[PDB]
Amino acid sequence: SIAFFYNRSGKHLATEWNTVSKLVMGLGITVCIFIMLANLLVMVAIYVNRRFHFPIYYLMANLAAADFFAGLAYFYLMFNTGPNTRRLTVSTWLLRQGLIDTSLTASVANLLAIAIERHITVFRMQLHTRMSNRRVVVVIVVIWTMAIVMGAIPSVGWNCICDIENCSNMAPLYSDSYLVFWAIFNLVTFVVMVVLYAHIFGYVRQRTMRMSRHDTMMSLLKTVVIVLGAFIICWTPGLVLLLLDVCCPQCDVLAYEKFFLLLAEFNSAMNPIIYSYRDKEMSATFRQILC
Amino acid sequence: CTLSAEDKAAVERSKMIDRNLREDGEKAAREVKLLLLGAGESGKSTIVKQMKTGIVETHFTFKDLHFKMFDVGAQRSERKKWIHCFEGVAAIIFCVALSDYDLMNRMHESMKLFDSICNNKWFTDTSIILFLNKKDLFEEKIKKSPLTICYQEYAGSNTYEEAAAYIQCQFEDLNKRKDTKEIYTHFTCSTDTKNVQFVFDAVTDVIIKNNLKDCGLF
Amino acid sequence: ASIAQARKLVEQLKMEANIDRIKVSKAAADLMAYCEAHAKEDPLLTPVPASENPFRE
Amino acid sequence: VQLVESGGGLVQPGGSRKLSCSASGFAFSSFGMHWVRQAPEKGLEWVAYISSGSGTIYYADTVKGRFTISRDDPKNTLFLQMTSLRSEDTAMYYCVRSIYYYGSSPFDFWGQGTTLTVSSSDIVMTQATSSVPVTPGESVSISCRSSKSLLHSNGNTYLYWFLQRPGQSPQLLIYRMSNLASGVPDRFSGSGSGTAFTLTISRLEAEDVGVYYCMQHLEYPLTFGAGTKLEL
Amino acid sequence: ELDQLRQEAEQLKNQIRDARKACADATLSQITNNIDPVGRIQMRTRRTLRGHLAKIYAMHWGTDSRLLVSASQDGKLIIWDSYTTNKVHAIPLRSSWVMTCAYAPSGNYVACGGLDNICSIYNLKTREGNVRVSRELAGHTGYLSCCRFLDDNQIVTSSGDTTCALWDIETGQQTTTFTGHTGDVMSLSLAPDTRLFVSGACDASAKLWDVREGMCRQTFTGHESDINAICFFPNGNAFATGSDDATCRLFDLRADQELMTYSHDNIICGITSVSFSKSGRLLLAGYDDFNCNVWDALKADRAGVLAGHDNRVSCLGVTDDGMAVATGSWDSFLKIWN
Ligand SMILES: CCCCCCCC/C=C\CCCCCCCC(=O)OC[C@@H](O)COP(=O)(O)O
Repeated sequence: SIAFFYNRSGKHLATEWNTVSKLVMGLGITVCIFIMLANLLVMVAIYVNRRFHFPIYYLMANLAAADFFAGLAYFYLMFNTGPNTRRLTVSTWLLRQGLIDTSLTASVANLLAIAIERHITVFRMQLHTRMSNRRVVVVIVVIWTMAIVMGAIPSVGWNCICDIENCSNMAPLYSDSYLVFWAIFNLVTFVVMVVLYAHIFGYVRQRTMRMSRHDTMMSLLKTVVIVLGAFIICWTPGLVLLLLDVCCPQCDVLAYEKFFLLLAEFNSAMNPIIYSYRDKEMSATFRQILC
Repeated sequence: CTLSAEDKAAVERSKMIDRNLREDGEKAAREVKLLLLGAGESGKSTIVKQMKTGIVETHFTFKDLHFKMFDVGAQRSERKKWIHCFEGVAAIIFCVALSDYDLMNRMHESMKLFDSICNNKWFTDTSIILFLNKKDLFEEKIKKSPLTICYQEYAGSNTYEEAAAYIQCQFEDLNKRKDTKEIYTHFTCSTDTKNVQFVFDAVTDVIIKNNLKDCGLF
Repeated sequence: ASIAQARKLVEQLKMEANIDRIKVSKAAADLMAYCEAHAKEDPLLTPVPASENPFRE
Repeated sequence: VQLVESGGGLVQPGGSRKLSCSASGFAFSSFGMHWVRQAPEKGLEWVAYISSGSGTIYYADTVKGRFTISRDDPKNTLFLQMTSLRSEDTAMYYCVRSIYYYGSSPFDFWGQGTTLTVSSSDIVMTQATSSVPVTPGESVSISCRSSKSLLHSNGNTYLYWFLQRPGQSPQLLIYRMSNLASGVPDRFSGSGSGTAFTLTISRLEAEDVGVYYCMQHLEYPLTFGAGTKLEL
Repeated sequence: ELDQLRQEAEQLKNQIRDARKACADATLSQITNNIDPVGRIQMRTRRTLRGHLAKIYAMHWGTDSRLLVSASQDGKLIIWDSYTTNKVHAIPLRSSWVMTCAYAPSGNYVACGGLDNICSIYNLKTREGNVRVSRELAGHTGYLSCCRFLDDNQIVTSSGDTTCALWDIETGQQTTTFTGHTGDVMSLSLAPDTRLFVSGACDASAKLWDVREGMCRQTFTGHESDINAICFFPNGNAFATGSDDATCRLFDLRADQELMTYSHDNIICGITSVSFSKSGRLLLAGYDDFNCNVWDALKADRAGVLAGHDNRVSCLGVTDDGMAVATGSWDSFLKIWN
C-alpha cells in the first residue's frame, strides 16, 4: 500500500483531478517537452558536428544527457502522480522518486564538472594543449557513478521505512538524514561552483587588467553570474525546502514542493540555454537544423 | 596473440618510444612560440639582446614561462611558402623602428609588412606584439625634422606624445580582423627593460583569451 | 649583373632549344604502354586478395 | 662498442653472487639485454632477458625464480642477481645485447662474459655434427635440427647462428634464416627451411674456425644447439 | 648590347614554343580514348600511425616498401614499421623547422631539411643503438624544401635559395650547384635510374636537370601559380606536378610539354604533395582541402578520394612495390591506405 506513508507524514491523496493537480501538470508537460527537446538538440548538434568533439563540450553534451534524463524522469513522474499516485506499491514508488533523484544528481554533478573543467582549461599556460580525452570520460563515468549510487541508495539502503521515527513529510519514504546529506551535497557543489567561478574571474581580471592600458569583464562577469544565478534561483528554493523539513516540526506546507520541484528542474531546462548560448558556432548550428 | 618473441619486443620498443615522444611533446607544448618579424635594421636585434643560416631561434625564460622566439628575417625567400610553419604561435612580435619614418620610405615598407602579416590567412586568429622601438632617435628626429617634411597627411603638430601615438593608431588600423586578434603595441628604447615584461604580459592575455575560448567562457 | 645575368639566361635558352623533340603520339603511347605492361603488379590499381596483403591484420 | 662483464669466480654452494655488466660504447638504454651461460664442456644455454627500460623480463626454466635480473639505464650497467648457486651453475655466463625492430640484428655483440665455478614445451635444438674435420679453403655446411618449424606467420624464421672461436666470446653470424650479420665476411650463408636448418660457408680461412652454435628465438625459453666444433 | 639580349631571350622562348606546339601531334587525354577507366575505387585506411604531435610536412618509404620515415614540427623524425604500426626509430632533430625528409635507397640513411637551411643526414644502422647525424649539409642560403637520396653518399637538395644542389656525404660539399631557377625551388623528384631529376619552384616552372653534368636540360612551364610538389612517373620519362594553382599537370620529358591538367572546378586548394602509384595508372595527389584525390593518371577524371584527414594533407607517397600509399597531414596523423 502507498497510503501507509503518505498519511503518516501528513501528505494528501489527490484521488481525483484536483485543481492544483491539473496546474502542476499544466506547466509540467510544457516544461517536460522543453527539457527533453532542447537537451536532445544539444546532444544531436554536438554529435553531428566534428568541430565540437572536444573534452569540455562532452561535459556540455553529458549535461544535456543528464537533463534529458531529468525530463524523462519528470515525464514518468508526472504520469505517476496526481490521480495516479494511489495505485503504487513501495517498490515501484522508489523507482519513481529514485529516478528523479538520479536525474538531478546527474544534472548537478555534470554542472559541477563543467565548472571543474573550466577551472582547468583556464589556468593552463599553453596556447594549445593535447586533447587528452581520458580526463572527461573518466569524469563522465564518475558523474553517472555518483548519479546511480546516490539515486539508488534510497532504493536499496538509506530509508525511513526501517526507522519510521524520522520520516520526511515532503518525501514520506525518504529518511530525513538522506535529505540533509543530499541538500548538503548541492550546498557543497554550489559553494565549489562559486569558488571555482570566482577564481576564474579573479585570475582573468588580475591578468588581463595588466594589458588594459598598454571588455572581457562584462562578458565574463555576466557569464559567471548567469551560471551562478541559475543555480541560486532555481535550486535554492528547492534546497531551502530540504532544510525546512528538518529541525522544524510542522514547518511550512506541502503545497510548496509541487511548485518548487518544477523550478528545481527548470534548471535542467535552462542548462542547455545558459551553457550553449554564448557559442556563436553552436547557436548557428541550432539555426541550421531548423533552417 | 600470434606475436613472436621478437615482434613482442619490437612492439615494446614502439610502446617505449611513445613514452619518450609524449614526454617530448608535453615539454614542447609548454614552450611559447613567438614569431619575430619586422623590417631589417629596424631595432629587431635590440629586443633580442636583453636575454639569450636560417632561423635564429631564441629561447628565454621569464616568470616560469619558457619562451621560444624565431628570428626568421634572415630567410630572404618567398614568405608565402614557409610562413604556414608558424601556425599556433602565441604572438607575432613585430618590431618597427619609429625613427625610420623618412629614410623609398622605411615606414611605408614596414607598414606594408604589417599589412601582409596581420591580414595573413595563417595568422587570422593570433595576436601581434607590435614593438615601436627607437623612440630616442625618433625624439631627436621629430624635433630636428617635422613630420610634415615626409608625411603631409598628418594633422597634429610635431610634438612627441601625439606623434608617437599617431603611429600607434596608424599601425593598429590595418587589422582587417579587429576582434579576432589584438595588436598589443609597446614603446621601447635601447635603455629599456620592460620590453621582455610586455611580451610575457601580452601572451598571458593571449593564453587566457584562448583559454576562455576553449571552455566556452568568452 | 647587367651582362652576366642576361647572357647566362640567353645561353641557357639557346642550348635548351637544341633538345631533340618527339611527337606526343609516340610519347603519350609510351606512357600508356607502361601502365598496360605493369597493370597486374599494381596493388592500388586492382585490389589484390587479402591473403598476401600485408596491411590486413 | 664493448660489454665488460664483471663479477664471478669461485662461489661456495648455496650462496649468492651478483654478476654485473659494464656496457659502454652504445645506446644501452634501447637495448634488450640478455645473459647466456656456457658450461666448460657443454654448449651454450640462455639464462635471462631483460628488455629496454627494465620492461618484460624472462628467465630460463632451469633457474627461474632464484635468478633475478636488473639493469641500470643511467649507469649503463646490467646486473644479474642469483641465489642458491647449485652444482649446475659452474658455467661461463656471457652478456649479450639485442635490439628488436624491423631489420634489426639481435645478439649481434656479445660480452666476454665471466667464469663461475662452484664447489662439488621448449623447442629442442640439436646438431648431430660434432668435432667436424675439414681443411681450410674447402666448403663446409653444418646443420642444426629443431623440434618444430621456426618460420612465423609474418615470415621471419628466428634461428640464430653464432661462432665461439676458441678462447673468445661468441660472435653472431646469421641472425635469421639467412640474414647475414654486420661485421662478418660474406662467405657465411645460413639456409634451410621449416625444421631443418643449416649454415653454409663458401670458403673457410684459418680464422673462422671453432664451435658454431645454433639458437632459436621463436619463443622463450631460448635453447641452443650442442657443440659443433669445426676442426682444421 | 642589353636590348639584343632581352630580344634574344624573348625570341628563343618563342622559338622553344614554336617547336613545342609543332610536336603536339595529339594530347594524351584525347589519345587515351576507348580505354577502360579505373572507376571509383575506395582505398580504405589499413593502418593509422599515431605518434606525431605536430604538423607532418614530409614522409618517405623505404625501398623494402615496409619501412617508413616521417618528419613533423615536434622535432621528431619517426621511422615507422607500416606493417605493424611500430616505431622503429624516433630521431630528435635539433631544428624542429623541417619541411622535408628522405629515405636512402639502401635504407641505412635518412635525411631531413627545412628552415634552418641545413640538410641533416642521419645514420640509422650504427654499431651504437642510437641514430646520429652523419654530415649536416650546410651551404644553402634559403629554406630547405625537399631532398632525395641518390646513393648512400649523394643527395640532391631543393632549397629556398632559388637553387638546387647535388651534395656528397663523404665531403659534405656541393659537387654541383643547379642555378638558373628564378624563385625558390619547392620540391624535387629523382629518376628511377637516378640519372636526372626535375624540380618545381615558385616561377611555376619545372626544370629537368642532369645530375652529373649540372646543366638544366629542359624547362616546363604552364602552371599559373607556384609549384609545391613534383613526382616522376615510374617510367622516368614523365612527371606530374602539384601547384597552388589547384591543378596537377603531367609533363613528358620527350614531348617537352604538358599532357593533362588534373583540374576539377570543385577544387580550389593547392596541391601540397604528388605521388605516382606503381605502373603510373594512378596518381596520388595530396590536396589542401583535407583530402587526397586519387587521379587516374591516364585520364582527366578522378579515380576516387580517400579523405580521412582532419587537416591539410602535406605529404603522401606510394610504396616501392605499389602495395600501399601513406598520406601524412597537418593533423599529426599518418594513414596507410590500401
Ligand atoms: C520538491 C523539490 C525539492 C528539491 C530537491 C530536488 C527535487 C527532488 C530530487 C531529489 C532530492 C531528494 C528527494 C526529494 C523528494 C521531494 C518530493 C518530490 O520530489 O516529490 C514529492 C511530491 O512533490 C510529488 O507528489 P506525489 O506524487 O503526490 O507524492
